[PDB]
Amino acid sequence: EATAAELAADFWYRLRTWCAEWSVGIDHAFHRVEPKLNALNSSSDGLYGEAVARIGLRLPPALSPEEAIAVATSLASEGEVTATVNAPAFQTD
Amino acid sequence: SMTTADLLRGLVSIPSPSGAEAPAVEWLCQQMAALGYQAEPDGAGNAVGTRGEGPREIMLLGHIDTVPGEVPVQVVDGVLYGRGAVDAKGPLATFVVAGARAKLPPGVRLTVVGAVEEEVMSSRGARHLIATREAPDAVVIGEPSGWDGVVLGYRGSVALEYRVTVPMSHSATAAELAADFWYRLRTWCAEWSVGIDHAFHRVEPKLNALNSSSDGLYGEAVARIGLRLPPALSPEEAIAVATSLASEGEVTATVNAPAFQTDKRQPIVAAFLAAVRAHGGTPRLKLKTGTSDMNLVGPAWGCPIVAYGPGDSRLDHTPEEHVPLADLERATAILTTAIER
Amino acid sequence: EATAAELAADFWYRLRTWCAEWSVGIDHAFHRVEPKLNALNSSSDGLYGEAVARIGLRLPPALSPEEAIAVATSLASEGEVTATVNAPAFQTD
Amino acid sequence: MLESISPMSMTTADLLRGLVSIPSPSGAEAPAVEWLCQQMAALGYQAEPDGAGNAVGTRGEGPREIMLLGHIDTVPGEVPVQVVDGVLYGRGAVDAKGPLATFVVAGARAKLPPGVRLTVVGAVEEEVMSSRGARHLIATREAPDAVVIGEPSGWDGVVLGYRGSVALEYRVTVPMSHSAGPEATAAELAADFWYRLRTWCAEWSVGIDHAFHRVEPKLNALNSSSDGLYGEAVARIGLRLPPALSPEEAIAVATSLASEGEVTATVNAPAFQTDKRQPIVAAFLAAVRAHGGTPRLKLKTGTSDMNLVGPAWGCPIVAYGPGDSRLDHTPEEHVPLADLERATAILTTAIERVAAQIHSG
Amino acid sequence: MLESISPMSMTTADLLRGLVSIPSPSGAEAPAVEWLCQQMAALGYQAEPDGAGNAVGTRGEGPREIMLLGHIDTVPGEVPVQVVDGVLYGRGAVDAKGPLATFVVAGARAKLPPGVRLTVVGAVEEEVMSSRGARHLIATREAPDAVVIGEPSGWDGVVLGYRGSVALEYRVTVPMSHSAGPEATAAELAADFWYRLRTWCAEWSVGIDHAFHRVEPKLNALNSSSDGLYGEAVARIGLRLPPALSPEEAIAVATSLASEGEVTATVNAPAFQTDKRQPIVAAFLAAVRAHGGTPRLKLKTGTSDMNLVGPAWGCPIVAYGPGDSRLDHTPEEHVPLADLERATAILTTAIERVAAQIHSG
Amino acid sequence: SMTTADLLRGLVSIPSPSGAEAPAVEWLCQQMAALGYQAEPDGAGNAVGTRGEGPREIMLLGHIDTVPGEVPVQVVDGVLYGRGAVDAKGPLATFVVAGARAKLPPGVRLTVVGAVEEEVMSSRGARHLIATREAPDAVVIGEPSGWDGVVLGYRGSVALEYRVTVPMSHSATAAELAADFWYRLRTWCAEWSVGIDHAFHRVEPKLNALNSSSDGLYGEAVARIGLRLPPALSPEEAIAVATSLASEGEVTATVNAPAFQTDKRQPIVAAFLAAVRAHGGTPRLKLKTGTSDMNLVGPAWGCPIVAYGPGDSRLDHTPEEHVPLADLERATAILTTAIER
Amino acid sequence: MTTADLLRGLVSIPSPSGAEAPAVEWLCQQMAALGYQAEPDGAGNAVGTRGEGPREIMLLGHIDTVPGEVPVQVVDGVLYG
Ligand SMILES: [Cl-]
Ligand SMILES: [Cl-]
Repeated sequence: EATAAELAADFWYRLRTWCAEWSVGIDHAFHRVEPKLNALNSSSDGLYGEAVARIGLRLPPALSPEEAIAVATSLASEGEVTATVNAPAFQTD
Repeated sequence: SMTTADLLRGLVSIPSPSGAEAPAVEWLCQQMAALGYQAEPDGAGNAVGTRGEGPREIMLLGHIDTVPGEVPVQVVDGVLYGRGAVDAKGPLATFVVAGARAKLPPGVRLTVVGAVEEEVMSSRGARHLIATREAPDAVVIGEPSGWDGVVLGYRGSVALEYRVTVPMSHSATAAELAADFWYRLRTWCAEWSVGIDHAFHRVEPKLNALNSSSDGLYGEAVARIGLRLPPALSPEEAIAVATSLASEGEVTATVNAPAFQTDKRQPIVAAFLAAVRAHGGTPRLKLKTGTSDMNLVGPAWGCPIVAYGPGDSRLDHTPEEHVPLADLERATAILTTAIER
Repeated sequence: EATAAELAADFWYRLRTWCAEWSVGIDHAFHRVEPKLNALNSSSDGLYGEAVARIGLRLPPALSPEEAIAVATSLASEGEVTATVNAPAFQTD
Repeated sequence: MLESISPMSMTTADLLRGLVSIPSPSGAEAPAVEWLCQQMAALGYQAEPDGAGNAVGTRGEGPREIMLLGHIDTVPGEVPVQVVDGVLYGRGAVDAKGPLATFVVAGARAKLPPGVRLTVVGAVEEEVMSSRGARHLIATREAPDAVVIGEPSGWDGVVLGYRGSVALEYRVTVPMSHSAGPEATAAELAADFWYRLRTWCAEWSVGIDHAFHRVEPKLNALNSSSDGLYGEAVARIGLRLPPALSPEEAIAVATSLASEGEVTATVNAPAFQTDKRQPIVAAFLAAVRAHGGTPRLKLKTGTSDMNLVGPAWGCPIVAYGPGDSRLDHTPEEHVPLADLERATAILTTAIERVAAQIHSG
Repeated sequence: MLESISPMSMTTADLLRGLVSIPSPSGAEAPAVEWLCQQMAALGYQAEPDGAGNAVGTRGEGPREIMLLGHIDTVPGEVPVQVVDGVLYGRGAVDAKGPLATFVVAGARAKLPPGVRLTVVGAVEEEVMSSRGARHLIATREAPDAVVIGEPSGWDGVVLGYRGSVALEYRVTVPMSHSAGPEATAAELAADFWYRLRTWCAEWSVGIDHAFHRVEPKLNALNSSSDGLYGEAVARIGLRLPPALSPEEAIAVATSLASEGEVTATVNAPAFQTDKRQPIVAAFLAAVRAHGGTPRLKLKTGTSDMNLVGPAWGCPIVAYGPGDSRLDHTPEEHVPLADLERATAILTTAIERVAAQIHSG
Repeated sequence: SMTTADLLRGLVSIPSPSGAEAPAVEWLCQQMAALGYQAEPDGAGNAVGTRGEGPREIMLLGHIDTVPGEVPVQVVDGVLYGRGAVDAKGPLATFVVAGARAKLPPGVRLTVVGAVEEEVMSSRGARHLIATREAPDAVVIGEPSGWDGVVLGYRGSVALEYRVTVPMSHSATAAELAADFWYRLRTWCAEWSVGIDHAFHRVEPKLNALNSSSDGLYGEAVARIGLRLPPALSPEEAIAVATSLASEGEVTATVNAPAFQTDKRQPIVAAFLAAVRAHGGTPRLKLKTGTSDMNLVGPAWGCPIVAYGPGDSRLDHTPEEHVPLADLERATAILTTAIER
Repeated sequence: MTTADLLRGLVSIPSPSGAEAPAVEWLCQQMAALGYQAEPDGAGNAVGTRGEGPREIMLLGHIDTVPGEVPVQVVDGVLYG
């Protein structure tokens, strides 16, 4: 974790692992939380290295769009997390 | 006569990132010409000035190029800031001054080289010396050992490039594949190097850049990886491993050099130790994490070789790279005592 | 002290020579090591000259990709050799 | 206008230091020209810029003329002007303000016989441009009776002329295929032409220690491309020719060396040479020896005004000037102070020696 | 091997249709060569590929030989082979399978006198490559006594040779400035060289309706760049020369037209021409008129095998073949069926006429 | 003999976006050669085939290029889909068939042109005709007028490019400046054209692309704008206006052509009206929103000129561009009746 | 369906390395008519399968070619492409 790219990758690895641990024992894919690394980019200007990861989450009703962010946030010990809540899960009774 | 400190800021004030060394080289040669060296740039653009007369040659091989980034050149209470203050204009300036200060026997000529492109993978500055020059009797590499430090070696270097393509339709993203390749490579190296004391003996991969892009119909991703090798793991071996973890993508590899180390009980080592010790220092022999042109000219020439210079190597490539001005004066005098013996 | 195109042509000669020396007497190409200079391009911007050679190395069983690459890397004097492995030779009894 | 000074007073080192101080890359020689014209006027010349802005200063009188043809322009950039350990650093110190300074001083020192003029020229636009200076002289002046070109020959060297130059282009087109055998691709074919031609040049000039009497090739550019059906390749090669190898000869070898490709050729410079036995050469050989030197007859490789006024006027011609030509266009271009004054003494005698030949008639 | 057929039976249109059907861009002529060798064997030739894979078919017997030198390769691409309104469309119909087909048929129809051989060659790699075909013939065969080159001259045209070619490069370097007057920039200078040279060529060849007796220039490339200190420009120009204007003449004009720039020059092709009074020309002029045509003496502009075997063998040589050469390398390359058979009849007589000259000796 | 419909799908099946017309042109010429035209491409790559004999010439000027986008070539119940089905391979195919079908007097030659680059701003296909050909006695432009429509004119065209730079530090973004320029331009045109009935008489700006980028130390933004001009507003006038709204940025302008219109009572119009009317149609005279090569060859040549062809112009450049196959047969016969008269 | 016919259609769709989708599409369309379950995989590989069971026989070829197009035509028994 000496470069910006290494930290973003590490956030992704740890996020992917967390989701999988949570989703264990679950029958169907639509009941699991699935992370998707859409993009991963990095840069440098000689003084600072920067990196940014684009990670999508598909959420079942068992995990809220608020509990998801907080979990993601706590994983960012060095990085920073911003999130776009497109929609929470809906489930007809 | 000019001190190493007045020489250093002048050189540090002239930006010379890899590829753009010409004005720095140009200026350095006239500083060498004014000081009495027969000095011009060579065929590759290296700054070259040579002393003395005869068939026996000591070479002070430093490098004039730096990594990018603007570090404001200033003095703050005897501390000089600037890109290259430590890596490696400090040692290079020390070479220019101590190289002229010392007195030589007849038949013994001294040569100062401010090589180009040491910081990048080409190392073509040093490679031009290997191609166009006779092997000297001894070499001093211009890297920051500390005024009371003697560097006997550096790790090898191999640059790796992973590229993967995925269609922009349906079924792992380019980013995911590239990241997992890094995960595999990072894990292999960590499991290999587990519990090893110092960086010199570990194999350490470096993810310098990972960038995914959308071609249009394809998803693309590239990963720029630097790999630092211990003596036990050759460039050849490390590439074979890297190749075996490619899976869906391809790995492109470029060898810099294997690891290199100077044997601890060499006469050239004793000369520097004495120069350190007799000048009231407590020398610590060091082996460094990064690489050097030592790793090329070493196996090429085979003459007695060490790395010495003012500066703390931990400040290499940092936004506020700096060296105490006091360290410059001592390093110049110590190198001189070392040179004589 | 001479040109980039000359230095690149110097590399090709070395490699071509080495492969040819290795392959003497061998009747079948499959058991030969043969290089192919797919491209050789030089340029000049007024500041620096540059030359790039693109070469395909065909490998017999008796010569591993690792060894060939090691050889190619050692042949380059001042240039920079970059290598990518497809696969080693493969045959069925 | 400055007061008349002694031609003996001002040394060449003194004049060169002032001259090397003023920036004068090609096209921007005006301040340098003005300054030098003033200096020459002070030394007994009648000095004034001509039509093309060339610095021109004349001495003597009569229907015979010795022209000393130098150039005042340089490549751009400033070599930090400094004098250290008897060596003068500066842009144009060797190419070619050193030889020009020597021209000015030696020309004012030289004893002239009656009926002999002496014209010293600091031409413009020779270095980066198409020599507007010399071409203007040809178009506006009568051919002088003798010409000394201001180029570095070394103080103990005399240049009799220049090697011929030939630009070669080898081109080849071959159908694409999967093969990896020899000569499978156009690039391989272009590369091998280089090798076999490079080999021939070495064969031709074996054991010749006189480099200017050798044919030396150069691969300036090699390129290749493909359209998926055919592959093409082009090798651009320069050939520097000794006097005993004419272009059409060398062009015939290259043509014969190519089978699958076609070679085209441009002759950049026909070879040119003043013969060793000629009076002007006798004068300079005598002049060098008269001042304690072992003279070397040589040829220039690079082009100069000698390539123009030579074929134009056809008069006897040599190139002379202090300095090491290998230092031409270099970041630390320099010349030893001793060589300047030594070359000045030699040229002084040589001008007298040539004027003596001319006056005897 | 097919059964022997009548040389009169197979028409040139028939043979050409089959020949134009088979793809044969340079380098890939093998299936075309094999096919044609079979066809020629059926027509009374002894036909077989030579060392370079050239299609070669021979007739007659004796120490004298008339070679009909055509090429079987083409530029790549398929012109949709179709016959509409008495016009045959196809790749190589004009360049140069039409002339090659005419060679095969007329050669088998021609009455030969004793002591005369007749060799018909479908050479390879002429179109896109460096003519491995013809160069192989030169290296392996004796110079024949007469050569007819298979290139389109038109049925009522006869080609005596080709125009000379000169590649010019004008280069100029000027210091940067703020001015906007005339000739302020290198590009303007390069452009104006083009105008003044283009003007001269028009001046030289005023009123000349024989285009191949004119000097016609071409600006193939013009480029410019700058480093902030100097601007540079280069104009690359091709000059196609009439017989009365040698390269060195034209090169002297261009050189004289340039002042601030320098012109270099490559002679791509020396001009070449069989004289109008020569026996082989007399034969073809007679042959055309004998079959109701008004023959035109002309020169080829583009290069061909005539550029090689001509200077090599030095024997009397013409180029003849049906088809409009302006259609060479065109997406709808075509030739009228009438012209094919008309040219076949004419060449039949011409071969007889040349053989008659040769036999008379 | 081949119908226009069998000709159309073959042409539509061969993609020919602007710049890539060669295979389409190549194929079209052999279709013209098979049909009996003396046909080859010209110096600019236009597909050219000419009929008849003599010094009098009618030109059927269509274009073979299309806008990009893959429209699946298929027939769905007598409806042909495909890029160029309407704009403008339909009219071009109609030209090829009706152009051969008609019978001409002696001294009258007919010429069919499938020009390149009509869709883009260069219009160099038509420009090559203006440069290398004598003016014909009449011209029919190959654009979709509808089988019972006669287009007398098109709007002019000027392309505009706005570029603005802003430092990536402190003080409006490049995007904001570019957007406000568009706002100004859009408002000026809307206030000018207020309450005007038809598109032909309005001035309408078109924001085809706006893209902001970060150089590194500068913020950058570019706006690609097409501008469609009525007769009342010349390209010259419209550029002066565009220039006056630039403010902090610069506007780069490229003129295609001014607006053009054929006078309603022309004999060439009557010929087509009759051809429409006599073939049981109710003709509506149209003036179109877009532009055409008519706008170039019109003012250049000055001969009687109209635009005619099958297809609804509203489907131009659409993802499912299509034309009823029934429309093709009528348009061919109508053009023929028109051609004769 | 004949092999020469399928190939005649197959060689009419340009598929240089990296631009294979059109040919891949068309081929998947054709294999279904022959009994395969056809579908481009996650990489774009045209994949046709038929039957089922523990075992599998893979016919592994490639759809991509080198660039440079040979005008497609059949002459004297030979197919060019
Ligand atoms: Cl350890
Ligand atoms: Cl209205």
